[PDB]
Amino acid sequence: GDLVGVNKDSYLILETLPTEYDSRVKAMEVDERPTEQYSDIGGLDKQIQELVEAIVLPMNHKEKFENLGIQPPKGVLMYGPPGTGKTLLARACAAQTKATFLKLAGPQLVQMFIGDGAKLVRDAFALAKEKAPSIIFIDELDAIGTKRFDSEKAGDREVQRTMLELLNQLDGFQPNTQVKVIAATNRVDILDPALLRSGRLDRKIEFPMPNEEARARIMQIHSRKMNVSPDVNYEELARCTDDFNGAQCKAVCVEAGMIALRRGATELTHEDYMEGILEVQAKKKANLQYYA
Amino acid sequence: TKQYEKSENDLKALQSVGQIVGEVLKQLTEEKFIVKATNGPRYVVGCRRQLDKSKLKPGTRVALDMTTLTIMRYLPREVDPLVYNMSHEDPGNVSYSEIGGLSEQIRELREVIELPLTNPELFQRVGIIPPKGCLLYGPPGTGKTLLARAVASQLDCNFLKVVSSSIVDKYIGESARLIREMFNYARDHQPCIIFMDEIDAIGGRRFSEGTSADREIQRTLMELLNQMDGFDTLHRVKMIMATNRPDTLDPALLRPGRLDRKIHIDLPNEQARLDILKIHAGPITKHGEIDYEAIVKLSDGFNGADLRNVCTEAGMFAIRADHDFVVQEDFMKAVRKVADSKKLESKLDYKPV
Amino acid sequence: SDVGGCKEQIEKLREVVETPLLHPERFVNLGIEPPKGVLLFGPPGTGKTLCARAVANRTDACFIRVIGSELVQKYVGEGARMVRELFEMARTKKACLIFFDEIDAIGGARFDDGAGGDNEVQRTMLELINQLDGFDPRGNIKVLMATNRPDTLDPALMRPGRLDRKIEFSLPD
Ligand SMILES: Nc1ncnc2c1ncn2[C@@H]1O[C@H](COP(=O)(O)OP(=O)(O)OP(=O)(O)O)[C@@H](O)[C@H]1O
Ligand SMILES: Nc1ncnc2c1ncn2[C@@H]1O[C@H](COP(=O)(O)OP(=O)(O)OP(=O)(O)O)[C@@H](O)[C@H]1O
Ligand SMILES: Nc1ncnc2c1ncn2[C@@H]1O[C@H](COP(=O)(O)OP(=O)(O)OP(=O)(O)O)[C@@H](O)[C@H]1O
Repeated sequence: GDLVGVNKDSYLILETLPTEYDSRVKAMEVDERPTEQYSDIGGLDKQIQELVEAIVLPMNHKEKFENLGIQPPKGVLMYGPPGTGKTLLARACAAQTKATFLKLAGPQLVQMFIGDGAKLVRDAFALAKEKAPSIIFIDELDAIGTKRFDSEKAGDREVQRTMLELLNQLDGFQPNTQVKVIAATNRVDILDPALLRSGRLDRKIEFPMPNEEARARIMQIHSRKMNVSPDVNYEELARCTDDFNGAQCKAVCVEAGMIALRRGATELTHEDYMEGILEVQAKKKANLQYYA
Repeated sequence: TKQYEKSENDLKALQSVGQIVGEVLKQLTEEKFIVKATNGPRYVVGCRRQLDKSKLKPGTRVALDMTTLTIMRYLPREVDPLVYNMSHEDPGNVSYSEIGGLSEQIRELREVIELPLTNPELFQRVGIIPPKGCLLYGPPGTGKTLLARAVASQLDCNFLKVVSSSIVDKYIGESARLIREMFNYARDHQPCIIFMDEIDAIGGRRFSEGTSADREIQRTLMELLNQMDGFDTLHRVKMIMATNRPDTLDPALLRPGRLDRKIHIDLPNEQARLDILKIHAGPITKHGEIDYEAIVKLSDGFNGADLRNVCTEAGMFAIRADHDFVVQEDFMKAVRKVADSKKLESKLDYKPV
Repeated sequence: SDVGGCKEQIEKLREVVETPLLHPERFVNLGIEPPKGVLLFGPPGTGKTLCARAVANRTDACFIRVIGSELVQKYVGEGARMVRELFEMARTKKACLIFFDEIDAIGGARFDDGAGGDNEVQRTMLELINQLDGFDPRGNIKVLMATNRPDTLDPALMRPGRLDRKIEFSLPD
């Protein structure tokens, strides 16, 4: 082992101390909880039913599995253009799990020396196995999950090598059956094709553009705190939302407050809504002509 | 009450300081031993009369005094990661039957792996030298670490576990000398078996001259390749290797001698898919009606993994139906659909040879 | 007054930084929320000069200029530590601001066949957006983005969620 406590010239160990290491690698993230919850999002009830399934059923319903003889899922792929807003989904419901949760950034595994990210991930899954059950969320896997093609050289060949080491922690060793690890990627373009498995990436859900119902719903959730003059269609602007991301509905609210300021009006109005819509999308400008 | 005093008397013996390790380079005389510390400095010392001078020998791990810097006690060999290479565990045995195919590969590695151990006579009579190495590659299919894993836990004897990410070592690629020392302890516990997972990275081509990492990686590769170019008899040690793409592995590894055999996994035939589906239908409680040819007709080109995840997908979709025993109609639905989603995410499964 | 007559531009990119920073209580009253960050681009005239104006009219808390090329370095993984630790600094500097010029050099999207290529560029920019997508703060420090060409799309499809207030030049009246 290591860490055994010995005093200078004594070269004898009074006490054997644990545990492990190290600083940023030890604690990448220790999450109390983010305040948001699944009630703040809308339109995902089916895919958030799939998520709440994959994360919740090992926690409380493990007895059901042992009755049916079920192997629960581990890797669950999360993809879609923002937004979506899958990060608030995973971290919101992660705050609803009450179980141990560790955030992680994909490019963090890119390091200065050869294969530091390897011992990094091993330390991660070691503290995860210590805190079991737990949940680890990673994003931008495609940043470090591009296997390239052929030598030379993949500067991440060590990093993606550590990814294939995660596939070894999911391959040659079963114990990862506890502490489900969730992953998210904005684009599925590049992948390790071996990532398909129940212990690896299993439930894979496309996150589409929200629908006018869901768009006006979630945008109404962003504007529900602010003072709004009680005349809003949400139908008019719900149809006026075309190709919008839900995040651009947030931007519609934010702009509604912005010009709501310069107007001097104490309460938000519908002309302000359609105004901000025109503001963020679509862009500008040219001039009104030729179409009469 | 008195046992405590026994411990405290042990402390009186702990007033003796730990000695300093070292190696024996040569010996100039009986009172002049040419030694080196594991930390680098070299020394020449005499020693006491409790030694046997012939027992010393050059290249010997010894312990030295803190002042006289001379041998009192000595130990032959030590290695930290070895017992951890031996600590791998896998169930089966029976999983060696659970995997289904591939039969001729199963029996093939059983012969070239297990048979030189038990029966060197059959080989030494015909005049053929036993093959010392083999290669596995997925995921054109999959089951590499499964199959070979159940060979390690099947044949038992002595076996060594290696992940390619433990040879990183950061400074001073002496994980190379950990391959040397590791091969020496494989010569200690011989016969032994060697796993090699993800051999692409530790098999690279050094095609384009670049940076540092690639160069020292290639250096540890020179250690590997020249230790399979011996100058040594690797008959008693076995080596199993698995990687995604048999492309970047360089002609040195692709050359026989170093790597004698080449075996692959392929996408399971509907026969083997049928079988692995059978053994995956066992642990799951099912309704009285079961028809496997439905899933066999529907499921085509999956990995064995994708097939067992398809079974788990059936059951975990059936936790919504809340039924304990589940019909295979729900299995046809969820298995079929979600399986075809896996096939929409099945992009670029086509690998070299 | 060194502005060349651009008003709507200077008005929006002004109220987006001064007004929330000068009079924070105003928005807290009407809150809602002011947007995270902004974007500038167009022909060279005049880029980066209105930034100098933000320097002048800057009242109290300092702001950190960041040129585009100092992110990219050889021996990969350096610019990552860089951008991260400057974000930690800005989280120490309480309401201090950041500006980025020449972002089009480091935000080249998306990829090529191989071998890369964008992989260091990608991990640095996508890593930047990764720091941008954590819930905290984020950042109460705003940001500022000025470049030539609006491409590429990956940072431009990652901005509108967090960032906003994209304004274009204009160019002489
Ligand atoms: N369908 C939706 N329901 C609720 N909120 C949404 C929705 N779509 C967008 N948002 C909002 O958009 C904002 C921006 O989130 P964003 O889309 O950047 O997260 P994300 O895309 O999951 O993260 P990343 O960009 O790392 O993938 C969030 O604050 C979120 O509240
Ligand atoms: N022929 C098979 N029989 C039984 N299980 C299989 C078979 N092939 C694959 N699997 C399943 O695949 C999972 C991973 O084992 P395996 O050694 O195939 O990983 P791998 O080949 O390294 O995966 P990849 O090649 O995709 O990285 C195991 O849980 C195993 O149950
Ligand atoms: N509209 C304007 N108002 C005031 N000064 C201007 C204007 N247009 C150009 N100038 C002057 O012209 C000079 C050149 O413009 P500047 O170099 O600031 O743009 P730029 O830095 O080339 O833009 P970019 O950063 O996109 O390359 C500036 O010093 C500025 O004083």
